[PDB]
Amino acid sequence: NLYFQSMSVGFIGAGQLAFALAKGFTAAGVLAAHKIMASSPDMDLATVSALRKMGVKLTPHNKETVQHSDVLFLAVKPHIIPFILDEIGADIEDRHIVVSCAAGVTISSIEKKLSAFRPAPRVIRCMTNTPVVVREGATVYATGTHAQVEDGRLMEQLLSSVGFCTEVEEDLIDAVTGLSGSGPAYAFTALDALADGGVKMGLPRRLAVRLGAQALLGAAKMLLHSEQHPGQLKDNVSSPGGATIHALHVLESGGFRSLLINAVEASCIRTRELQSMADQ
Amino acid sequence: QSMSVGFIGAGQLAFALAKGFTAAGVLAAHKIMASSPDMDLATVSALRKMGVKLTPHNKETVQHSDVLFLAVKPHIIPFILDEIGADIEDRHIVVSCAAGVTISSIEKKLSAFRPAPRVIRCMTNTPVVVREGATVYATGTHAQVEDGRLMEQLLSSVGFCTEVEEDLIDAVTGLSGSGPAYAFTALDALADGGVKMGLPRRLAVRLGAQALLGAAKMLLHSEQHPGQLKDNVSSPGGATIHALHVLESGGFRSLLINAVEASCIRTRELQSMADQ
Amino acid sequence: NLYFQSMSVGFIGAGQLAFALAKGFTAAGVLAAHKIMASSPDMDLATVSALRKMGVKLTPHNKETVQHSDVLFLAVKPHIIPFILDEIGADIEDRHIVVSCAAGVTISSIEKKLSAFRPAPRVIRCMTNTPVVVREGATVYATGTHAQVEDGRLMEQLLSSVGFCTEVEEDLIDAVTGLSGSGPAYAFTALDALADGGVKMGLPRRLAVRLGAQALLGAAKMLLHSEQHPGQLKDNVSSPGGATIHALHVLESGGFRSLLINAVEASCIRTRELQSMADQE
Amino acid sequence: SMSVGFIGAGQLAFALAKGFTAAGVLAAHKIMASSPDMDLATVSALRKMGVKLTPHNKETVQHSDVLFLAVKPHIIPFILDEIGADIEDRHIVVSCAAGVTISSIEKKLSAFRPAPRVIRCMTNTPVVVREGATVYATGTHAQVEDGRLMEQLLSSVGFCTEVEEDLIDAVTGLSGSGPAYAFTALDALADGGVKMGLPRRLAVRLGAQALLGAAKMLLHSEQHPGQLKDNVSSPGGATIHALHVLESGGFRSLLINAVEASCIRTRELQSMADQE
Ligand SMILES: NC(=O)C1=CN([C@@H]2O[C@H](COP(=O)(O)OP(=O)(O)OC[C@H]3O[C@@H](n4cnc5c(N)ncnc54)[C@H](O)[C@@H]3O)[C@@H](O)[C@H]2O)C=CC1
Ligand SMILES: NC(=O)C1=CN([C@@H]2O[C@H](COP(=O)(O)OP(=O)(O)OC[C@H]3O[C@@H](n4cnc5c(N)ncnc54)[C@H](O)[C@@H]3O)[C@@H](O)[C@H]2O)C=CC1
Ligand SMILES: NC(=O)C1=CN([C@@H]2O[C@H](COP(=O)(O)OP(=O)(O)OC[C@H]3O[C@@H](n4cnc5c(N)ncnc54)[C@H](O)[C@@H]3O)[C@@H](O)[C@H]2O)C=CC1
Ligand SMILES: NC(=O)C1=CN([C@@H]2O[C@H](COP(=O)(O)OP(=O)(O)OC[C@H]3O[C@@H](n4cnc5c(N)ncnc54)[C@H](O)[C@@H]3O)[C@@H](O)[C@H]2O)C=CC1
Ligand SMILES: O=C(O)C1SCCCS1
Ligand SMILES: O=C(O)C1SCCCS1
Repeated sequence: NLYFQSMSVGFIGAGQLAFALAKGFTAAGVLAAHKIMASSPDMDLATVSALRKMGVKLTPHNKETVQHSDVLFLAVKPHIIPFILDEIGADIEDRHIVVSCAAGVTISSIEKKLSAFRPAPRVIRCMTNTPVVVREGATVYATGTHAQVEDGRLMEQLLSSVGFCTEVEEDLIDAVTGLSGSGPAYAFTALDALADGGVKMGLPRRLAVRLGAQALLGAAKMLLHSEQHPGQLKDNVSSPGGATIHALHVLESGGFRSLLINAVEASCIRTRELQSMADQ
Repeated sequence: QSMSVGFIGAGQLAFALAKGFTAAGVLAAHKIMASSPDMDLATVSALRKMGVKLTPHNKETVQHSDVLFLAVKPHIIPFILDEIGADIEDRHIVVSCAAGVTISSIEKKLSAFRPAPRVIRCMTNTPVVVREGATVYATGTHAQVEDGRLMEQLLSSVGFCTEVEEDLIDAVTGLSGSGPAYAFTALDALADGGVKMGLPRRLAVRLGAQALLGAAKMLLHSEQHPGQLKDNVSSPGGATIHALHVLESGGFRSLLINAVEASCIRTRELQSMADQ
Repeated sequence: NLYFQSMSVGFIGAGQLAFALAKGFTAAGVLAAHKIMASSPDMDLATVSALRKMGVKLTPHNKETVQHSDVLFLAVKPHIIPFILDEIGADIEDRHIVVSCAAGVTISSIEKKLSAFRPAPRVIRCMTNTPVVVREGATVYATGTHAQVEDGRLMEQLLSSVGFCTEVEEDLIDAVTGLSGSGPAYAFTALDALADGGVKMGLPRRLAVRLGAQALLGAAKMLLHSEQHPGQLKDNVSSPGGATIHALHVLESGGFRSLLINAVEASCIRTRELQSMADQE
Repeated sequence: SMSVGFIGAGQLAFALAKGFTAAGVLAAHKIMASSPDMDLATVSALRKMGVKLTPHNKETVQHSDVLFLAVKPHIIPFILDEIGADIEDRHIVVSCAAGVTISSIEKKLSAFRPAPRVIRCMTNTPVVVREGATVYATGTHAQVEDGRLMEQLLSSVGFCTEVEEDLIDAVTGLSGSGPAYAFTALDALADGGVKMGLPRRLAVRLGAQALLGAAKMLLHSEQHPGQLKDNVSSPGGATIHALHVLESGGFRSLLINAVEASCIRTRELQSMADQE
């Protein structure tokens, strides 16, 4: 907690991720809102005003964010990262930890940009997801060439306050992007559809959404707290001849499992593809 | 609390509820009794390790408790009601957890023995074991108003709980009753996808489960429609919208509708066989 | 109360789009038909005779359109654009605003052709759709290298009189083409099929067509005027256990959503593919 | 001067009341709506509009000259039993309920007074923006002036025409359910825009504008929708490529399936009701 005593955090970009992390960080009480600064060229988005009401300092100028922050989150779309790196590269100092949240963007490409300005930029690449907004995020991070050993420890302590966090090799991160980065969108789709199923069978929509979301939350918590395999927990629910095993059969007949595999694969591949376009 | 709880049936649900109740601190384990004809099942051993009183005699459980949970398989319910119908006192609240079984069929059995049985019907799910269950309940003909309030206070300690009209319960069964099994299937598949793309299985399972937990929590804590939360994730041209497309191309949404429908219909069908 | 009293408009091309815009502008009262000129090598066209009955001036000679006009719409098929630019490039004056409506054709390619004749051509690229003919179009536009700020404001005023209009970065226009440019065709296909459904269930075809079109119009208007997500508006229609949620299930079972995604993607990709062939040439 | 009542204070009552007041045909405070659940969001919107709210259906009847039945179809018989003795010769009774026949309504009401004036209608939520699609059929005792009055009233919030009653279940499957098909389609078109690089807000706006413009074009054209489609697609172009992938998925057949499924379910529900 001495890490966060006087630490200042900044976000280049003031959109969904910046709000989600800033909301989670302040809710966890690890950072006061006034120690957080965000910059965006369009202060007309719904997220810029939400950060304002939160007590986060805003500015149009990315150089202002760099001069204020000790830990600097890059929270812009991936194709903007090289433009921002050209713009504020001469402003990065030895004190800075540069934490890239951008999907696909490699540590190598960031270090190559910044190293033209100062020889030893401290860079950390991260992949998280929007549920950090409720402190139930899923975060992985990889440390760059010049990151100090306390840099990774500090980063893990920070991202652990808003969910699961663990260090990985960088070559896992595109796959993590396809699973837990895109994950929430798959769950929101499933919950919308489960609610439609409830409505089709006679439930009011508000109740069907509440029950479906509670069912998913509880099942996920069960798995996280169990040493048993997912299939064994499935078997615990399914009584012989009963309703659940009948419903599992219709999922299997539609290739339900294969669709989710397809989704992780497609997101991972698109992530890889976007970065190959970027480097080329 | 001076409250004594009993379980007829000492299987998965009895363990999940007793584990949840005691973890919530609303019941002491020694004030709980559970009965089963096979005193050597694994759930029986798990209940015993928790401190629960176990016995093979369903009459013992009835005489022990004030709130009596029926946690046997649905086809066993009529057998149980004939066995212990003569032992039901004015003090008892009988809470049937059995899928499909109607309040009418329970009240009909018990009323041959003593008028005005106090009956509650509930549908819950296994995540009460981690205090994140989803529970609905319907009050019977002779349940008093405080009976419903007491059961909601009790079941709210282990998850979401709300009162419903009984004719919603077979549909709830198909959604949140069977729901966890849909989620375990999806988590297994998502982890397979992670492994295909290079992740160790243990990490893929942890991330998939955490993603689903976080997304469910976001929706429960947001006023927004799940479609809008979906919109907020997917950036234009990005990985997430590409993945959502392959889900749509397979009819993902329709499979989940199919599942809730099939579970509900099977629940209705099974009770129609019981009535005949 | 808008009126461009000093603006002369010309169309290179006198086909479906020129008619739809000329009809929309004149109905909007922002231009008098006799201040519009259109050219085409085929005066034996249904659209040419329609433009004539509005009062639009017609000529077979593209140079005459250029000499008459201030704002010059390029309303020919995309592969004709380079030929057109070679033909009248020497006739472009300082006063001209060249507005290309051609699918896929880049500002860069237009400016490169015209700059060989006179530096600083003022070019605007737009993508619109046929419902401008009923003043409910969906239009986006992007300003070129030498377009002045008043040129884009003026074009947004003009094009806002026949529907929605906003400025975009040019790299969005091929995707807009696939959504709102091709979109009316998706809708006409859907309405034909919904009417077939009405007829199967016992409705006369005329009534089925009227009701299906009115349902789509009303729903689109509800979404445009609502702050709610399309999914929430969908939830408000369906009664539990009811007819609508039964019908939504059969759409989902066929991958209905995926087909519309497929369509937008296919139109955008084809639009990009065609321009790549043009610029290889 | 006309006083209007709604039995039921949900989505349809709100949409109609918002449309009528936006059209200037009724004062909000000349509308009264009743519901037992005075805690719905629709009830709060109605109260903010200035509509009179009461839990008592009898009060709505006594207030109204024109009385809309806006409860769920399975509620109509209980409603008719409850306030049948309160329907007067002056009332026009307009049922909006999906599937429910004039014959079933007249049978209940005629046990009280001999000649109840009944009109059946099917409409849709876009009356809220005064672009509804409405049909109606006149009952046995409805006067010629009653049909003209209802057409005038419902034409203030969209298209309105008289039909024979045997068309109304089919209308329900087309324009009654229709807006939901369009909302699903608009959500998916926006995902398509986002997949190809557009911001979600812009994609939603463009998709909705394209659909609105195209429907207006057809309503204002004598040409067949296939001919309007032909006018968009140039040879070898983007639009005809996209039309091909729609055809390859059976896009047309899915919309036929939807109209049929909604119509069949509407008939199936009413067969269940009249069986009871
Ligand atoms: N939303 C999500 O689900 C997650 C997103 N991410 C990553 O975070 C990054 C942003 O994601 P979102 O926040 O969803 O994007 P977003 O589009 O919601 O916000 C992006 C922000 O960048 C700002 N911006 C644009 N140009 C800028 C510039 N030149 N200088 C400074 N700010 C500028 C925009 O104004 C906007 O505020 C992406 O790289 C994405 O991969 C990672 C994890 C989850
Ligand atoms: N496990 C679940 O996912 C949920 C189960 N339920 C309902 O709870 C009931 C049981 O569910 P599970 O516990 O999964 O079944 P289970 O089979 O794990 O437990 C069944 C128990 O009943 C006992 N039993 C059999 N005959 C008996 C008798 N004559 N007297 C006393 N005990 C007897 C068995 O020995 C066993 O301990 C079913 O009606 C089910 O629908 C409801 C919600 C969730
Ligand atoms: N119709 C639509 O749905 C929309 C069309 N557009 C664009 O507008 C342009 C034209 O579209 P349509 O009007 O549908 O084509 P169209 O084929 O109806 O009319 C094209 C016109 O170009 C004329 N033409 C051919 N060679 C010419 C030349 N050398 N000089 C002058 N005129 C010549 C033809 O005689 C015809 O009048 C295309 O680039 C298309 O992408 C853009 C948005 C919507
Ligand atoms: N929502 C739509 O898209 C359209 C609905 N309809 C028809 O309108 C009727 C209702 O539709 P929604 O308003 O969507 O239902 P809704 O469920 O939103 O509201 C129904 C209202 O009935 C009230 N209600 C329940 N029991 C009652 C009773 N005994 N006395 C008085 N009110 C009672 C409920 O509290 C609620 O306010 C249905 O028959 C439906 O078929 C027809 C055309 C379009
Ligand atoms: O195992 C089954 O099939 C039944 S058990 C009670 C809730 C879920 S359905
Ligand atoms: O018809 C096509 O293929 C082109 S022109 C119509 C709108 C944009 S795409």
